[PDB]
Amino acid sequence: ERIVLVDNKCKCARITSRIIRSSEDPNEDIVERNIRIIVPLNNRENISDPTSPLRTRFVYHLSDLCKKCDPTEVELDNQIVTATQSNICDEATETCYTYDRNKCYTAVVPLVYGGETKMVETALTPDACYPD
Amino acid sequence: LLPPPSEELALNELVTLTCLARGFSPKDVLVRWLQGSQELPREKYLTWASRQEPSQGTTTYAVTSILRVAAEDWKKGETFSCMVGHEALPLAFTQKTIDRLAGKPTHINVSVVMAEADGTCY
Amino acid sequence: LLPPPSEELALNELVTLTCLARGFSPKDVLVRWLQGSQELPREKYLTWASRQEPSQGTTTYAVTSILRVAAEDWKKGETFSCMVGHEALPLAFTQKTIDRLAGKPTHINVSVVMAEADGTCY
Amino acid sequence: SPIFGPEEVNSVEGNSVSITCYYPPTSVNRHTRKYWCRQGARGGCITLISSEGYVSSKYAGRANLTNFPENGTFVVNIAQLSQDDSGRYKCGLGINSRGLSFDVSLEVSQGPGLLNDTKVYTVDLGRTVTINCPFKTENAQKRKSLYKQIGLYPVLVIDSSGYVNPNYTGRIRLDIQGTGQLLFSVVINQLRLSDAGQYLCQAGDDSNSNKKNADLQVLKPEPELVYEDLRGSVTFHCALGPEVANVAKFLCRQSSGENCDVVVNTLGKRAPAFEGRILLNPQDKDGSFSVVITGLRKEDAGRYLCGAHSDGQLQEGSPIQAWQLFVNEESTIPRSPTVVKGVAGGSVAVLCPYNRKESKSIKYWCLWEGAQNGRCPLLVDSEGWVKAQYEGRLSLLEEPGNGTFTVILNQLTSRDAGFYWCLTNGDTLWRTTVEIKIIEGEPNLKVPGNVTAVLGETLKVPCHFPCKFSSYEKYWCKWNNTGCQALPFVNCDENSRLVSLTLNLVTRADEGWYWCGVKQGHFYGETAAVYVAVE
Ligand SMILES: *[C@@H]1O[C@H](CO)[C@@H](O[C@@H]2O[C@H](CO)[C@@H](O[C@@H]3O[C@H](CO)[C@@H](O)[C@H](O)[C@@H]3O)[C@H](O)[C@H]2NC(C)=O)[C@H](O)[C@H]1NC(C)=O
Ligand SMILES: *[C@@H]1O[C@H](CO)[C@@H](O[C@@H]2O[C@H](CO)[C@@H](O)[C@H](O)[C@H]2NC(C)=O)[C@H](O)[C@H]1NC(C)=O
Ligand SMILES: *[C@@H]1O[C@H](CO)[C@@H](O)[C@H](O)[C@H]1NC(C)=O
Repeated sequence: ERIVLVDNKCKCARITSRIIRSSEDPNEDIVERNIRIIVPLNNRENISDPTSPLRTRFVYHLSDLCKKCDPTEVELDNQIVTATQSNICDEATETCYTYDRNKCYTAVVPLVYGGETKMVETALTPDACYPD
Repeated sequence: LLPPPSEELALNELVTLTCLARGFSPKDVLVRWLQGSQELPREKYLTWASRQEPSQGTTTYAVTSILRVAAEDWKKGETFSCMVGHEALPLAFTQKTIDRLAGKPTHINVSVVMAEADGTCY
Repeated sequence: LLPPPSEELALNELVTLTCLARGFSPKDVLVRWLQGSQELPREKYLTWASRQEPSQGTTTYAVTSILRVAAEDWKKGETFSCMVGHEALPLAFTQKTIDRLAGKPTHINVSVVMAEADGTCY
Repeated sequence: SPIFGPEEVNSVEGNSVSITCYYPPTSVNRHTRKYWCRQGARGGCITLISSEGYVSSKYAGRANLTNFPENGTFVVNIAQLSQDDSGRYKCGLGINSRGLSFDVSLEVSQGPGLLNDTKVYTVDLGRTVTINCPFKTENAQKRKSLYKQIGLYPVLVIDSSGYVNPNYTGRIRLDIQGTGQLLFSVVINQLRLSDAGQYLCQAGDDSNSNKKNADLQVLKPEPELVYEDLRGSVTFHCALGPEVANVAKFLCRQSSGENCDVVVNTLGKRAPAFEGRILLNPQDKDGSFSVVITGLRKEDAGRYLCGAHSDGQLQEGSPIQAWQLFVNEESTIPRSPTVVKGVAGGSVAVLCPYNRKESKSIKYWCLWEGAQNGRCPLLVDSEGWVKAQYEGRLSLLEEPGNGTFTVILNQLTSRDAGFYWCLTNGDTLWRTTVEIKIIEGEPNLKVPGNVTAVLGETLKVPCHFPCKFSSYEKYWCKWNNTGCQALPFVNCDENSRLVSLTLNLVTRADEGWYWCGVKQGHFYGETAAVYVAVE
């Protein structure tokens, strides 16, 4: 529990790791890997309202949790080159399991006002859709 | 949005769904219902008025509403949802949704699959 | 003989294996592959040449090769092997073998935390 | 984790208290729910007062909770305390079963009632006190003794004639303004922690075991809370009194194993890890001064102490002041390059981030001297002034704007390495530091030496470029105090070489410094420089 490898929020998973080294018998140590999953028991499959029942199957692949794609800088000889860090994040299309506390989610519903119908917008997480 | 009571489900004529809004400071609200994604007309349900609730600090208000739907459609798997419009909300409306699985299910089934835990995570 | 990368496993296509030999004094070597006990035909796999290393005084050489098999054959439980021939070996051949269950971890802790007991920290 | 406040708070019964908690000012946090809650045993963390209109039953009439959004703080008042109110508590945001909280400990003690046989003297450590005892003239020629009690025994270790205790060494003097009247006193400077308690004091002794009770209380100072974030700056304000206005003054940091560790002195000391990012200002008339520390990292969190003592360290018997610092680390200050490289003859360009809400400010560019204590000589301002010895090789540019300005420094030499500061004029001040290193190599753009001029005909000056700059724009300019502005008689002849410029007349009106540049529209790049004469 010391160094954070990933803290992902679309799937809400967190993975840390730590080397704890014995001094006697220097040929064998132990390397620890901790995983924490939080399962939402009341979310839908797609995130809109009328979609489908409760999501009842939750699938986590380690190679898609730890995936890192925002570019980086490498200095080769005397040059700064921009490199990518992953093979697989072609643009979204990822299915998220939870909401994210700093992004806000809306829906569109038709209602009537005597004559014709409008295109009323509706907040789904009200703490984060405040316009300011 | 509260699910139907367990006793109404056995009789198999109609069920009822309760929508409660609570703790808002001006006393003007709006309640509308949807089935699927289509708005029901006003004469299908019944809405009471806004009244002042007992004090725990600041003075706030409340409201209720009920809708009666056919007990076959509750087991086919349709969804119904309630909408509330008020001055203090961010985009002036919000909604909650319920169907047969979410809300008194008598069944919690969950499958968690963690694929390659020893898997050179980078 | 190296195991496949975990990125290729979670895609259900062909997976890849790698053989590697290093440290031998003349630059002549043979590399063959096996599946169980059957020698594969030598147009299924790619083998590079034999080149020399950066070193400290004594000169040595190295060579690699790869073989791509289907993920259903890996996940069945079929084994694969890399054979290497050289003249400084006393019996002229060595083998290595790989499958799943080779680099498996030896300790696993699974704790399921129920409802009414959430204690998540930030 | 990003939430912070006072760890310990104390009061006595019947009084008020006023607690303050801190959160990052993002829009989700200003609009979410705030709570104050009592962490009891058996699991739960029951709420007492909340931001959404909820007041409990036990807190009825005594409390409220106001939220200040532009501060990023929210304050909680509790009137009329008790001894059922002792326990651990929590600030927070959102849902209690998550962890967006911070623990607070509240301790409250009993006051004195129907026991008014006391005489108190309030003091903070490092100042003067009096302990007055009744001088009776019916013991005219009798010793004015004052014991100390360990347990129940008044121990004979202080006389009032020139005998003092072997632990109270060198600092007991007393004054004579009675001598016929009831008036003497004992004045102590530099109060310790071990100089506390009641003492068996009297003046003259009839032998029948007579007593007197009079105490002192000396108090340790309470730290002002400072809330900072990653890659920002802090300022302390040491404001001790004029009693120690000419002592050496210091500033350290309390650590784990009872070891204050020096950060600065006024006798010229510095940590190794604070080179290039610290200042210490010369004091005013009354003895207060400023300390700036910029580029704050994760491990700067902890209690800090400023004081005054004759050798420049923390020793007992010296007046102190306190602060407690928190580094947020969920910051919105943008990342920047910490080191930028160049070669001898080349240029550099720096990105300098400020706040968008302070865009009508005035911008400055320092150079950290590090000689005396720390000092910024200003090099260039946003209003049109530059230093003398940096003429022809420095300018400040407002592009790209909207979060960031840039500064160009060319004609480098190997002594131009150092640490450099940038600072705005607004209310919130991030101070950002970048290190210029010098490594060896060759300049990309290529210009001749120092170009003369003929009297009565034209000049022309070339300027190459390599082939990675083939997609970047090219320009020339003439440098003055406000910056340098592009010229329209350039041609950019070749597809991958030879940007040039001519001057139609040799008179003295533009006998200045010129540059040759590269830019991707907004963001700027490398340049070189030559000076023109007229013979
Ligand atoms: C999950 O549910 C949401 C909500 O229905 C899906 O998003 C929306 O899906 C609709 C259905 O095709 C798209 O409709 C389009 O709407 C525009 C108006 O904005 C209209 O002019 C078009 O003619 C078309 O009907 C819409 O693009 C889409 N996205 C929005 C509203 O942002 C979503 O696709 C669902 N995801 C999955 C994987 O099923
Ligand atoms: C930021 O917090 C400070 C906390 O001290 C507020 O300062 C005082 O707030 C009270 C209102 O509760 C005023 O009566 C005082 O005049 C304020 N100033 C001082 C020096 O005590 C401050 O009001 C908060 N910021 C804003 C913009 O309100
Ligand atoms: C209520 O809040 C005000 C500020 O809004 C504060 O001055 C006052 O002391 C509070 N009342 C109490 C604690 O009874």
